[PDB]
Amino acid sequence: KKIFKPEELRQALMPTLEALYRQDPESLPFRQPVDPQLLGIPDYFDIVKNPMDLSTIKRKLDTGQYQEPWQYVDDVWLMFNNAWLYNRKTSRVYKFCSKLAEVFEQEIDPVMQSLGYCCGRKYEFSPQTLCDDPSQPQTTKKKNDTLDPEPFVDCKECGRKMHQICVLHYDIIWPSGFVCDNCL
Amino acid sequence: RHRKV
Ligand SMILES: [Zn+2]
Ligand SMILES: [Zn+2]
Repeated sequence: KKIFKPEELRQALMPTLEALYRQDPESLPFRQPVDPQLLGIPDYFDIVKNPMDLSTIKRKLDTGQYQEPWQYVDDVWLMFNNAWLYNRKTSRVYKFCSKLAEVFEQEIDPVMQSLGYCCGRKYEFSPQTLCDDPSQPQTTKKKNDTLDPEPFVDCKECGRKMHQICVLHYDIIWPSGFVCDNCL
Repeated sequence: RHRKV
């Protein structure tokens, strides 16, 4: 039911993207689409099926391609995830990526809350003890350190995707379906 | 496997 107009998204979200751009040296490999010729990495599109970068995200905000702000968050993490996948853990570009992600995680919650959401945190806080997703880079002995996306429940009334753990509590029941605060 | 050069 809630529709987000482009200028409302751009106004709220763009300062989170500028916070990334401000990071120097860290944003510099993220400022333009990876060019595997220039960078000497001819196997790049063998590994990254769905590239993403700061300029494409800015252009998506600037031209109204996101309908709702979790689509922006998903692209931010697709960019991060691509880079943590392709580059080795010891590489400069990987380490820069982790810094950008730290910066993002600290910026996104207040801004998502200004847009009516619970928070802006994509991934669960830790892996589940053992007994895809638009940001997961696709693929055509393990180690238990994967973080899955925090699952959602939609507000029945406005259509906002809210996290189950942010809005559903152990002592509250919603027989007619979840409704968010304001809306309520 | 290549690396950013
Ligand atoms: Zn939340
Ligand atoms: Zn609602």
